[PDB]
Amino acid sequence: KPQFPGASAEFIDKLEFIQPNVISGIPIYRVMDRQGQIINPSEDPHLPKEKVLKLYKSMTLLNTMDRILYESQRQGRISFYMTNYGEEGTHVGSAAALDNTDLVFGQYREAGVLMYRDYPLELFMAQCYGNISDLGKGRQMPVHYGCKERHFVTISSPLATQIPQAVGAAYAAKRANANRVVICYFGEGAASEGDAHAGFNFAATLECPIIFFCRNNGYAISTPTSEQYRGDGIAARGPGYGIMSIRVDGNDVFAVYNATKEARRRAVAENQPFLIEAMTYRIGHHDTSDDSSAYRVNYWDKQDHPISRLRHYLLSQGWWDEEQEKAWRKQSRRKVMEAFEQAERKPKPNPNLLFSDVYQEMPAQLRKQQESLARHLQTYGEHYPLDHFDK
Amino acid sequence: KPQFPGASAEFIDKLEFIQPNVISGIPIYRVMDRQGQIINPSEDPHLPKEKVLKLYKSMTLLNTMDRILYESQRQGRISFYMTNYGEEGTHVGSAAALDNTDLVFGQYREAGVLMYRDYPLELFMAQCYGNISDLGKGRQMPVHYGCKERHFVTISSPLATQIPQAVGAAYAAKRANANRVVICYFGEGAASEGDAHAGFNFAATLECPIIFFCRNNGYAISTPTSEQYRGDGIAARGPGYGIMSIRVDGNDVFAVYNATKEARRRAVAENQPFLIEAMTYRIGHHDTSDDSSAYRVNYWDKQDHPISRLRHYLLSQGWWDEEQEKAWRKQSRRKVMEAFEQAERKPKPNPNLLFSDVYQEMPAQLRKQQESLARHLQTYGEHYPLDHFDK
Amino acid sequence: EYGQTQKMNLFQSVTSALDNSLAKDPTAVIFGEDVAFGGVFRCTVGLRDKYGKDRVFNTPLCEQGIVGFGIGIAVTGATAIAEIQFADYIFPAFDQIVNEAAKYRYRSGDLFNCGSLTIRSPWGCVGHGALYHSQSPEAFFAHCPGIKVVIPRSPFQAKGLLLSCIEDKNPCIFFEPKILYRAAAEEVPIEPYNIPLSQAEVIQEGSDVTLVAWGTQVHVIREVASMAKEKLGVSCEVIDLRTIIPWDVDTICKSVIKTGRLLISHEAPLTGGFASEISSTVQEECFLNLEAPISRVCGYDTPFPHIFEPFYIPDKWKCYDALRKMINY
Amino acid sequence: EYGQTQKMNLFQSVTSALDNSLAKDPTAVIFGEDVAFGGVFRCTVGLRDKYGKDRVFNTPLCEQGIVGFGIGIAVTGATAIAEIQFADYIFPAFDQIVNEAAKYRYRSGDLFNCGSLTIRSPWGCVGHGALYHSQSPEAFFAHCPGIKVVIPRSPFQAKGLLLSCIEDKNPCIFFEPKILYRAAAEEVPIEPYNIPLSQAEVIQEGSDVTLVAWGTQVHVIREVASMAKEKLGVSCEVIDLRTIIPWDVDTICKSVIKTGRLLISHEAPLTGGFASEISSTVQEECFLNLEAPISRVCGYDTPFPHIFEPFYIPDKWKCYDALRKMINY
Ligand SMILES: Cc1ncc(C[n+]2csc(CCOP(=O)(O)OP(=O)(O)O)c2C)c(N)n1
Ligand SMILES: Cc1ncc(C[n+]2csc(CCOP(=O)(O)OP(=O)(O)O)c2C)c(N)n1
Ligand SMILES: [Cl-]
Ligand SMILES: [Cl-]
Ligand SMILES: [K+]
Ligand SMILES: [K+]
Ligand SMILES: [K+]
Ligand SMILES: [K+]
Ligand SMILES: [Mn+2]
Ligand SMILES: [Mn+2]
Repeated sequence: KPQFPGASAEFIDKLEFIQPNVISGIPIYRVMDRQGQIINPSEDPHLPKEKVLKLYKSMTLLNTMDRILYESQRQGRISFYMTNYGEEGTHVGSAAALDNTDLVFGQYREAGVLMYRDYPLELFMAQCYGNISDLGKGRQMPVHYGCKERHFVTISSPLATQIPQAVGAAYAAKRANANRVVICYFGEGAASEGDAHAGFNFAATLECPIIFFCRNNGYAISTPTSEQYRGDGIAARGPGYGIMSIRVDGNDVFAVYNATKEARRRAVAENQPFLIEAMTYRIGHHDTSDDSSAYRVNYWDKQDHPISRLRHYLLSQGWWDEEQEKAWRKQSRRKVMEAFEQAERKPKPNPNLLFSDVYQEMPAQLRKQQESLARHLQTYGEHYPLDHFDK
Repeated sequence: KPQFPGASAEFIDKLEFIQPNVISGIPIYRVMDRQGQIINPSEDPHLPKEKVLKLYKSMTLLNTMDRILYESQRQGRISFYMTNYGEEGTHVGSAAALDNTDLVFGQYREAGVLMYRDYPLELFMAQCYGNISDLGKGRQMPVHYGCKERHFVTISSPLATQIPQAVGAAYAAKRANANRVVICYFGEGAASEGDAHAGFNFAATLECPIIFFCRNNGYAISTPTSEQYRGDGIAARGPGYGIMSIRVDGNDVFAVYNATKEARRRAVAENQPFLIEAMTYRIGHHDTSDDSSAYRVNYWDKQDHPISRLRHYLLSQGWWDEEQEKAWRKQSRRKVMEAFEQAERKPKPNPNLLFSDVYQEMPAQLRKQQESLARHLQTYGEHYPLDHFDK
Repeated sequence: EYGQTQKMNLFQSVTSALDNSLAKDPTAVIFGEDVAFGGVFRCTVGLRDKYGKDRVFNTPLCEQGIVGFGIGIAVTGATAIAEIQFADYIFPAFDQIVNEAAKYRYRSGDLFNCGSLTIRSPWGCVGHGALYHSQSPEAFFAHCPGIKVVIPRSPFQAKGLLLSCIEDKNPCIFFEPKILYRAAAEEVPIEPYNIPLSQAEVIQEGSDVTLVAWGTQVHVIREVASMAKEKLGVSCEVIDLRTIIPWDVDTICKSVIKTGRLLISHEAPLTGGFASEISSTVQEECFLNLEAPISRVCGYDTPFPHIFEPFYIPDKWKCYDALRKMINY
Repeated sequence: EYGQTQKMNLFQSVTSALDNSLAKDPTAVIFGEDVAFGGVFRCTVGLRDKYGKDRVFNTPLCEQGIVGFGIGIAVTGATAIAEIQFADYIFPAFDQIVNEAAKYRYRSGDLFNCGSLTIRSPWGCVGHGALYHSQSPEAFFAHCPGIKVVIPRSPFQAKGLLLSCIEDKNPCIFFEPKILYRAAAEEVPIEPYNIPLSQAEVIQEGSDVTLVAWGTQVHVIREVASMAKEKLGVSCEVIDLRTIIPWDVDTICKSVIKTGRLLISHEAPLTGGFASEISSTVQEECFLNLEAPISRVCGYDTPFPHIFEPFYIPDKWKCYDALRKMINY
């Protein structure tokens, strides 16, 4: 019997390399088919009508907002945008399975989580416009959302940096006996970063109540997954770190909900990490700087979409119809446009705010720089867009 | 049938997390038992007598050198040392399976590879002493060996940095139609670094003829593997990147040789990476700054050692006996002491060499600094250990 | 001077440099995130079709891997041209750059090197890039012996400097001012040519004050020279530094000995910015010639903001106002 | 002044600081490579037994993970004291430090922060550390708004500064001069006390020249002051900078206005070293008072060598010779 401390294993007396199973990988958990039909009744979460309508209205309201803000970017009204087309089911299915106070780390494609948590349209807008209502004080590029009240840690552009951070927050939660989970979203491209290997391993060895949620939508900007990895996606990586792992149909809000709900229950009870890889397709361009037709969509959009699938389910229950659909489409457009118009008309924050929060206090030498700008604007102010900024 | 680009898999209609198999992990490939007996005749490489005596004499000569240089460090004759006690079989078993011109990247525990490649005792010594014979010009701490002639890339202290480098060299070899492999050694602690995740993934996606060789000896300084990872060691990580993987008994030179020989054959023919995790035990302290009794050995040293095991095999073939053992022990001690004495008596390199090779050419401002030192030593030279350095 | 030219913007001049490199050096490869389809700033358009998928290819999304991989290629003597998608994302690779690439030749006694590595990366402000698509990281790298850091101001400059970096026998970081990628075109030779590294360029002679900058900021100080001439009757000597390290101390000191005044400007934050190294060196070498304190007009010591960018940057008015005070000292 | 003291060397003073922290702050945890058994330099001996395995624990061998993990802990408001085993190995974490920790408060409009993070790491030469157990990385970090960088010169200084870092509401990097860990002991209060950040200390008053350094180099310039007094009859004002950023500009400028001469010294390489920022700032603020050029006596612009260390370091003779020339200028 082998005695090595590094592994628990038997001897083998024949040379055999271990081959990865990539052709038939980890299977994809589904609850409803593309026609919104429940496949296996024992798996049906039987969520109540009001909750399921919330999933649906959250997704569609996000989609409405996406359409408008994408257009706003094209007109140069806002500088940048990233859509959620196809990520709506992963967002709202997982958010609905969390406790309200569970802490969320993400990046660019998680706005539906905030939407489900009732983040005001006014605040999504304020961040994209960098106006005086933005609690982020207009400092970050658009869609870099954050909300302390809704436990949604401010997004940052460097990919994967949130992954080991989320693990640290989860360790702290364990110690605090918070009975809280942390969830951490990231794309399949971001999973190639060194920080993903850091977070996965620390979460296992330090026994942290965290859900890793990877959105695998087949592309990282122009890069297909064939160039991103050669294993069986991200889910197959989890077991190598000792992490319980699952793969789900990301266009199925119920499969997403079931897997997240169970991951959350076990992560908190057992103080162990869970990895969920949600299979989707990025229907939109990567962002507003991207024309995705350069490197590759109608299949996914008309044949397999989270919103359409849930809409079919709703119809089967008698919980929605064409009239309700029309009325909601109108009401949601009105609500988004009201927030949009208000956001565009607000001033930007005082230019003084470029100097605060660098440190908690402002160092004397920094204050000196702030004073130098004030003097500068006194003399040369005509040359600056001051009429747009708060004073 | 699922359509997602990110994975190839069937649907499943029931929620099931994938559980890591850590209790009965990837089995440990063995060819000979602890008494040097061949277990499975179909696996016996039947290496010729001269080659097997080379494996044995390489291991023992390394061990002799280790004993002397470890003592030299304790006396402050050299500043630092790291022993190879227990890594001798992994070293010489894998080196013997490589082609002479296969490029090696490593770190601190690979000196047996150089020993097998007939690296002169004088040069091991010259590097540890930083004397005028050192081609590294005395610039690095002891045991940071390198040899361009023997295709052994200079060691550096930062852990794991060589892993993605080795992959790049392997990519270049593929393009060159070198029919050469690259091998890259690293410890189980170093495998936690972000650079390990970088190298493993790039080697798979870019289809590189590389062998990753991980020495799992149960500890990284004071840290047991229970605190290093929670998966089934390092071998279980390989398949998640799409890498063919195997685990071997690192105290068995033949198991090491067989797995390396086959990895090399397939890596070159197929342009694909192979991962070999060699299970060993670090018998010595981590280095000369370490008293390992602070955190944990006699079992491994008397019950399961690579040198003892090979010695038993040699006896069974009639290829060694007590007289030969005595004579070799004497001859090897004499050879190491001759190199040791010569190394201690050589001057150190000219202090001017602190300035060259920073860039290929020396920038004018750097030459100015070199001139400032020359002037300085002209006036204040009595205060410097100049009598020890070449002029 | 250099044969047939054609109008090129800065991204096109980069493509031209890269094309010329792959044509004449069969070892050369180009890799990084999204380079295969032509890159997110178009710098590699056409090259994969022209030279082959084994020579222009995408990597996984991992900066530390890109640089470690590049170093490995270079260790075999093959030319490795790595791309980092924005300079802001070079930091995951900082260890590979500083501890490995810069030290590779020295620490091996020249038994091994990675001289044939070049890392190219978009750099500098772009109007709305905010914290992570605006940064100017050159001062971070300036404190690392063993690497070269090079920043062009125009398409003609970019192609000649990039060719020099690719051919230089030391690991080079080439920062491409992204706001210039599609700015005005200028004539650029179609065939290969070199501009020397560690050589500043005096682009306008002057007698009252020396102005030093690099990248897009060169165009700012050129405009400041014009403003000073018109409004103050002050003659400014305008210098593009071009190479951050090793830098051209002699050209700068010669100018300041002549004028007796120096203003250095860069987008990067003031504290620890590269203006500090130039100012302190000029002070040591030209002390007796200094009519007024050396002025540094830099970004403020904050992260780079989104909505406040117009107020953050060391623009022509900030530079002009500093110059006015220095002339009056 | 501070209650009962006992003789402590620098490693013991660090243990004392950490002990005092865990005792008074139930949120505080200490983690990194090999900290559980007491650390490779003994700084955490006894703390796991005293405070529990959930509070003093080993991580996997991954610097980028250690720092990202620390930031996460700090995001919840819990005090996170991360160790990086040698300052030379801080570079894998450079992205987490520069792009994340430093920018966390600003970029969120103060909705989130990691003020309760402190990163402590052994620093500076040690006689035979060569390239990777000798480095002084402070200038790399000095160019990053949003972090504080702090370096003590003695056990009493180390405990008071480290307590201040741990309690400061901003991410701090505390560099511990490892050659001092087991050097001479001095009296150190057993109970907690604080020394303010961003405050230099004039440790010896003088009238002819100002000398500035930090870490072990403070002891070098103190000896240089003695040599200057004895051999030249020159009165040196000796200043320990202590905090690299934000630095105490006022204390330095006040001294130079008085003396008219400044020599700054550090082990780190000259080019892009922090002496450049001090020299350029002093030049701007004290221009009219400068009797001679500000001198920088630094490490050469090379990697840190093994066998050549005695020739590399800016020792008392190099500093003295510079001072002699400056006094004579
Ligand atoms: C460290 C770093 N490198 C590169 C980028 C540029 N970049 C922004 S998004 C992106 C692709 C991310 O792909 P993935 O993680 O799959 O997410 P998706 O956009 O598909 O949802 C890249 C390369 C970045 N933001 N951070
Ligand atoms: C980036 C980095 N961090 C930390 C160290 C300090 N260190 C030197 S060896 C070592 C343990 C390495 O363990 P492992 O990789 O298992 O190799 P072994 O010593 O057991 O053969 C550590 C933490 C280092 N050299 N590089
Ligand atoms: Cl981005
Ligand atoms: Cl080490
Ligand atoms: K992020
Ligand atoms: K290494
Ligand atoms: K180069
Ligand atoms: K702090
Ligand atoms: Mn993706
Ligand atoms: Mn180990």
